[PDB]
Amino acid sequence: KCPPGTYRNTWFSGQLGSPFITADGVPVATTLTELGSGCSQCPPGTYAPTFGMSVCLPCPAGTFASAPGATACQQCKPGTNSLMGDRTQQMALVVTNAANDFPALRAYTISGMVAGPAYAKPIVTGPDTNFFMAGKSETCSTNLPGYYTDVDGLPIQLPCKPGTFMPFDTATANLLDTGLTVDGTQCYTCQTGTFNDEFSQPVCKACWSGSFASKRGLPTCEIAQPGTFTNVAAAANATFNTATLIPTGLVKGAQAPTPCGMGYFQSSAETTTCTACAVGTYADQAGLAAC
Amino acid sequence: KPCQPGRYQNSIGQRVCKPCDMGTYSRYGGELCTKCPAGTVASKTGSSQCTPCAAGFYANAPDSATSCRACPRGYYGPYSGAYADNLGDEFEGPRGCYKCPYDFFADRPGVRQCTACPPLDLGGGNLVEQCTEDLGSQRCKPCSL
Amino acid sequence: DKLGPTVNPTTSDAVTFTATVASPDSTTAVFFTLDYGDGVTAETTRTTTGALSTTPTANLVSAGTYTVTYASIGTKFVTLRLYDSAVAPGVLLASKTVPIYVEDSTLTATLLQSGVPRLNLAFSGFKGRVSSSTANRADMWATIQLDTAPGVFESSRIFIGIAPTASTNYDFVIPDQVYNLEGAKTTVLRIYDAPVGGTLLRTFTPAAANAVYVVDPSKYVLTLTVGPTSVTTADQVTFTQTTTEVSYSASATSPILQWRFNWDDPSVVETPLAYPDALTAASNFPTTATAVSSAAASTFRYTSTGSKNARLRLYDGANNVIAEKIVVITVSNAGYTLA
Amino acid sequence: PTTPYTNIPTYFTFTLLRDPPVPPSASSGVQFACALYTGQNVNPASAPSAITDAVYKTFTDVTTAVATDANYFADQQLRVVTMAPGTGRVSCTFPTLYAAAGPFSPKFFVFEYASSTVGANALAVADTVTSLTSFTTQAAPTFITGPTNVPQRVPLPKGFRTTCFDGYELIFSNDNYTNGVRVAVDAYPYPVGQCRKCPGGTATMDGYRCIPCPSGYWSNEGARECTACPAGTIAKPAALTARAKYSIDPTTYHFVTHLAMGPESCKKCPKGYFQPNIAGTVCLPCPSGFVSTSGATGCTACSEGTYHTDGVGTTTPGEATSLDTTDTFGSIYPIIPNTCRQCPANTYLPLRGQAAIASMNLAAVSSATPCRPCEDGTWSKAGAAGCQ
Ligand SMILES: *[C@@H]1O[C@H](CO)[C@@H](O[C@@H]2O[C@H](CO)[C@@H](O[C@@H]3O[C@H](CO[C@@H]4O[C@H](CO[C@H]5O[C@H](CO)[C@@H](O)[C@H](O)[C@@H]5O)[C@@H](O)[C@H](O)[C@@H]4O)[C@@H](O)[C@H](O[C@@H]4O[C@H](CO)[C@@H](O)[C@H](O)[C@@H]4O)[C@@H]3O)[C@H](O)[C@H]2NC(C)=O)[C@H](O)[C@H]1NC(C)=O
Ligand SMILES: *[C@@H]1O[C@H](CO)[C@@H](O)[C@H](O)[C@H]1NC(C)=O
Repeated sequence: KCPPGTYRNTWFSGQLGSPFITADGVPVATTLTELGSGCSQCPPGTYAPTFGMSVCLPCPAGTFASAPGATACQQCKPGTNSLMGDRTQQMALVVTNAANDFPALRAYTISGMVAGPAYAKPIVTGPDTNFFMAGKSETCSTNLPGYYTDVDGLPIQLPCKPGTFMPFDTATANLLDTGLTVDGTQCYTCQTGTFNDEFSQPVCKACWSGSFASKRGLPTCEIAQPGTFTNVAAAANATFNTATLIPTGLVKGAQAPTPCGMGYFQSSAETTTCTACAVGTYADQAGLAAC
Repeated sequence: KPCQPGRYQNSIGQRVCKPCDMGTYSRYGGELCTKCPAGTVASKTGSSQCTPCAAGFYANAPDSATSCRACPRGYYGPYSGAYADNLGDEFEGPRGCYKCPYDFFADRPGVRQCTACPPLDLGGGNLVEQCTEDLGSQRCKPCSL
Repeated sequence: DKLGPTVNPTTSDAVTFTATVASPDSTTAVFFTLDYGDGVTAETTRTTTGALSTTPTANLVSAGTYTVTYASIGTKFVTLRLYDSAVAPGVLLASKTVPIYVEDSTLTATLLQSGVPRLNLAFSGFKGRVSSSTANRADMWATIQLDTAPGVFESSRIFIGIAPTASTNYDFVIPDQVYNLEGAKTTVLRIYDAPVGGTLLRTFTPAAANAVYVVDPSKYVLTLTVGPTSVTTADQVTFTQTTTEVSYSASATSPILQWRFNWDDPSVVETPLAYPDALTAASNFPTTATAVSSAAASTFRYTSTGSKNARLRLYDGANNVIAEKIVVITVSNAGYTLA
Repeated sequence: PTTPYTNIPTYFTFTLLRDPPVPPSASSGVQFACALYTGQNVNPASAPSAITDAVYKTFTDVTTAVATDANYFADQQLRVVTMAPGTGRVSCTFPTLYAAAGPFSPKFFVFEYASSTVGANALAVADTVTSLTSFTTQAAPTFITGPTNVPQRVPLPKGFRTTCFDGYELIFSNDNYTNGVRVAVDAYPYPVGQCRKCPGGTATMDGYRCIPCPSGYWSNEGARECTACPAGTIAKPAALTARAKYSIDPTTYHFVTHLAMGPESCKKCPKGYFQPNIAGTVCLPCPSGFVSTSGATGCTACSEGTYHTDGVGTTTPGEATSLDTTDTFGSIYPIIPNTCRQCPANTYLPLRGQAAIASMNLAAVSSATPCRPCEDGTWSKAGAAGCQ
């Protein structure tokens, strides 16, 4: 029998390397054999644990083997996963090998506001065609924005829960305090004045005028009550750079509602102003639902 | 929350639960993984319970079994949950595979009982009884010679 | 190899072959013999070839006497041998065997499709039809091959059943098929009489006019020009049919589709299925943008308030939705002052 | 092959070979003592004296040390090993632990071991050390070898999958994937985990990969385990063509180039070959003097008066055709002779299963048939088992 790192088959032999570590994205075929025998070593991305094997088993989702024939493949460390390709390639849209469309694996997409002040259901559309987690023939790729892996060898990236978010990295992160760093293992809460209600987001959303977010990591914005109002005119949502898929401009909303001043009152809930009430009525307290 | 079955956490203040190794299992939140009982097996690394080796098979350990192996050809295992303590033979335990009895035989590896040696037919109305030479054997010869 | 009939022959078809020889070291002429799997005819009388070069000789079997008609369906092994002398004990030098599949004539098989199959999305409009000219048939199995390009493989075998009641049409459904590339394809339907081996009873390929065309739904350009944006329920909204455009930006041979327009109001029905400006069921979808119709503009006044999705859709034969363009109109009677 | 890691218990195994092995009839094996100085200066706190036998014999005996006592990772160790009768290769293992990354020069010594006393240098020349290659310890990697971890319970969007069924695999996409077949594009705002059918030729039971079938097996698309080609036929996988561009749906991973599709991948062995096993991989040529049909789960022997050779000019040639060998398997299985031919006149053959013995260099030696001639006074007719 062949040793437990090699295989011998009648119909094929040799191995094909990973195309995601080359320039033109073409697997490079080599023929490495174990010295004491003739059996060929397993290709990168596969492994052979036992002795007599005709084919090399591909590694499962969450593991990787980046060298020729190996007895077993290791688990991807936290902060990295086993999606096919690299992160700068999973996110890219510009090809360099025209005959191959190589360095564009449109495997990352997201919905959001874009520069035609327009909402966009998935910014990267089309039929996904690079969706592979089993055969990982290189080092594990860093997580895409909005996803995290906290333990070794998770099969798939998990998405951040609605109240939290995960930026691209620390430098390009939106509202995120001084000491906090992002490495792909921790989803951070949304600051006060910001909310988030969707899964796997790279940025929080700004609370609109007439609403506030007093707590941290709110899945929904609180609505101002009669006798109060919030009017933050600089609050805005992040706009997604359609070329790099990274959102930039976020300004948080209000943390607490402003009570109506003396002589003014407000009766509707979601509003941005106070109305002075007419003749015959007065308001001698701040925050009156009806004078 | 407590660690789910198949996971454990021996430290305080952590945010993840580590997975149990082969031969061990764990129920809901537990500090450590408990070794499989004697005679039962667990091969994966997220096992929530240990399954017992079936009749005709034996566990390849006295405490933490990782694979149920078939009995050899000269042996038979009648009991479910048979294990192999390493003190005696390799394929022999208190409930593990036993040698076939002195005048019985078995040839298939995983068998739940040995079969008696058949008489040898030479012609009409004459049968030569057949015996076995050793204790654990897989073929019978005429008992006269 | 056979040239004969381009499609597989039947028991009522005569097969004509083509065979050439070439040697890279020798040049002396040899004598060739051709034998059919008929079982009744004998080996052809030994006849010489020309001088042998590296270039293969012309068709040695091109004469009119090298023909055969098979009386039974199945696989017939046609063999060709090379000797040196024309006498019986002459030494054999080479031999070549080729299979010829003769199909049944009493069984007619057709493959009918409902709508246009899009790209990688699944397609479930295919179904097959079998009609036997004779009485009860035994069990049958059918396979479908999506294209003849290399790397495209014949599917598994689907149990049809039996066809007992003479020349009645028996229909069977074909599992969902996925096409990897857009453009024209040559899908073939084959029918055998065994689950694993057996005889090739029939093959069917749609004619050049009915060939399958896989369409790419992201290449459909739709230009919808509904009238004014956010309005009131008293404001008339217009849909100009001479400015709205539909086109296919990949090729000029795509199948035609119908269009429909929805006002997103329950008071009015959506328009019936209609063709583009002047095309009919025998035309193709135009690559250059064309007006949807030459009629006058259509006006409508909404009966409620809110946000409405006035939409234009492209349907196919099976009433699938291939492409769709939505223009949003916000109706609201907000600012109205009465003194 | 030469350098260890840092702050990781590293085990040095030394293998000793003795030219005349200890006789199996020896009353006892031959004992040796291996002394190692790791080159570090942690535990003994001082490098030893000059490199001689007189100082290396002093190293403490740590043969039966455990991991608990302080001398387990001691830097100057002596371990006693024994060569059992019949053997002649032995090995001694030293545990070490290198706390820094500086260069190190370990030294090794072998001595003959008398009754609890270290003898002379085992290389029989004067004080010879075995200087290992100097090295610099690197940093220990922290990767874990094992299978995938099924994630614990987390909030997920409706449709996100973390486990697939049998015959399916987990993929990362934002399209719609029902029953393993894509039915719509962009059904989710963000990519989620979907279950996609395994391709024909592969099978799975965990749902995290599509494992191609081993040789001798085949399967259809959604199979959860491969099936074996029956006896007499071998499974030839069909050749795949890799996708032209990276904007095209792939079939499997980039390293998979042949797949064994449905039952059409079982091809019969040719004439003259046979294959008895129920999951067969190669066609075995018939044994010398035996013949077989196309199916050929077994062979039959040429009868008396007949010898096994090629029947090119006979009435019923039994050799395989070009279609059965070259158009089906390629150049792997060529055409071989499997006919039984009659003995000539005045020659007899009394045994079954005999073959014309071949000659590959036809100029010097010619091929010979094993047809015995009849003795004087006996004639025999043709293809006979005995003379008259
Ligand atoms: C960044 O991007 C964010 C993307 O989500 C975006 O969040 C969205 O913001 C919009 C507002 O711009 C949220 O709209 C929702 O509209 C509902 C109705 O709004 C008004 O309703 C009135 C109904 O009439 C009643 O009330 C009026 C007085 O208010 C009274 O006069 C009548 O008599 C009636 O009694 C109507 O007249 C007005 O015309 C408006 O249409 C609100 O009720 C919503 O409140 C929400 O309720 C949701 C229930 O699930 C809850 O999920 C929300 O958290 C919230 O409590 C809300 O105002 C939209 O919901 C929101 N998206 C989500 C999913 O939260 C941000 O606005 C954007 N940020 C910035 C700064 O641009
Ligand atoms: C996916 O497709 C099925 C059937 O076409 C449909 O019922 C289901 O709602 C779709 N899922 C999503 C997320 O749109």
